[PDB]
Amino acid sequence: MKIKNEVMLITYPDSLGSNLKDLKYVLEAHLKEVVGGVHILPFYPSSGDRGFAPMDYTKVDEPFGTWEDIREISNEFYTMYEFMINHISKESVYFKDFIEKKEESPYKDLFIRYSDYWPENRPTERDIDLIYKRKDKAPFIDVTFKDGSTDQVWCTFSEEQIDLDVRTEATRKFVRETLEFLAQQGASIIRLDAFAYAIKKLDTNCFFVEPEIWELLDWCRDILEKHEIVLLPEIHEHYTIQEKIADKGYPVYDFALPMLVLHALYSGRSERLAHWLKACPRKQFTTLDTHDGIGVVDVKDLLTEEEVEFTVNSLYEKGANVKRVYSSEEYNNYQINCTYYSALGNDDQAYLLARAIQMFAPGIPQVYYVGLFAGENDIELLEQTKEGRDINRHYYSLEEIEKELERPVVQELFDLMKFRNQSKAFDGTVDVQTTFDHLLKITWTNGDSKAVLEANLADKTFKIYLEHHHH
Repeated sequence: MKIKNEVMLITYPDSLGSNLKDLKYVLEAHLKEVVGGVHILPFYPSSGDRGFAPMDYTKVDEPFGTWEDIREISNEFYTMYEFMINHISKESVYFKDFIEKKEESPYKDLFIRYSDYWPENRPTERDIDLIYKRKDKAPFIDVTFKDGSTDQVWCTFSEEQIDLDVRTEATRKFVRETLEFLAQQGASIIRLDAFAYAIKKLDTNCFFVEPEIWELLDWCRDILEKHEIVLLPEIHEHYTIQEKIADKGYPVYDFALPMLVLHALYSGRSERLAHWLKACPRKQFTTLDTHDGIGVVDVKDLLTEEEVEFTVNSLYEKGANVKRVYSSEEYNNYQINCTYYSALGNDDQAYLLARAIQMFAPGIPQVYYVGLFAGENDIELLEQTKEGRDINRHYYSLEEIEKELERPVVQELFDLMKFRNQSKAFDGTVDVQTTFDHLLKITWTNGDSKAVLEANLADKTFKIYLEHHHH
């Protein structure tokens, strides 16, 4: 199914019932009106980071179901699957073949060896300090080959995740074939996880390295264009990097909206949110919640330092069942572990207003499954796992879902989503206005049709208006 200008669900393969068969039942039985698309988070066999250390793209991890189950969901909903362009599991056949056969491995060129990458008398202390690091150490792990020789391989994230070398014909063949395989399982979008990390180059920070990153993105886009599949480069960065990707014609994520909407609702102010809604790229995937925590670095310069501090303290002070310790190292964590609904104090009025803003914001709205069901902080699972992120990764039963559908806030959110999916106005052009300091008007116009949101951020009341003029 081709991408449409309709809400996309974000879910785990096993978070809505048990597996992909349950996911398909929940979509067809409850969600046909309210989502046109589904982002299934990585469902390949993985050796860590719940899907983000994949071993093999050519199979569905057996507990979730099969590729056939994914294909049936693709027939009714436009689908987004993940490709990890930056790295693959140490538990992959590809890496295990490299450790065994070394120079005789057909997969040796998929990985970046320290001995091969650094010229003589390098790296210097400066070389290592220049690298944008996500941990305290240089981004390398030791390996021992079968033949007893030793080296280091580039490793950006966890020791489960070995970086691919996108400079080599071997990596290009792996990526090309995987993108072709994913194209053939019905994807309308491919999300490129951590794509900004994929370029390693001497005398650079190895982060969003120009011009090579444009070569890499265009090369992938070229492979998918022939199937009318969209490439979605995923980055959590300053909004100027989103603007630069959008300039090269790609869709981007709006990871700024979540904190801009929290700040607007806590402060009762429309100014910062109206600025972003006017200036943001028109081709984007908007978010309040994702599978991850609420991102604060993403809203840098779109709120002042004091506005960010006020918003983070409002979340902890007004949030429903949220503690500072849940986003500390005690729970394995700048991102805040909190459901969006619990971030607004489980306030139905403020939450619906947040979702109405999201529906009217430039882009395709993405609705994380926990937010779909106005999910509150899962303290039970958080304590069971000690994963801070789990506060916002509740596992719903089919029975639990049937009960969530009876909440007025959930029924009201479904009506909002159906309206955003059905109303021609959203396929037109958008006009943003503010009156005084607390009011926000968003008008979509498409020919004889106009859709309007009038929101008072101070009293959290709002009006939705649709008209068809026939003259």
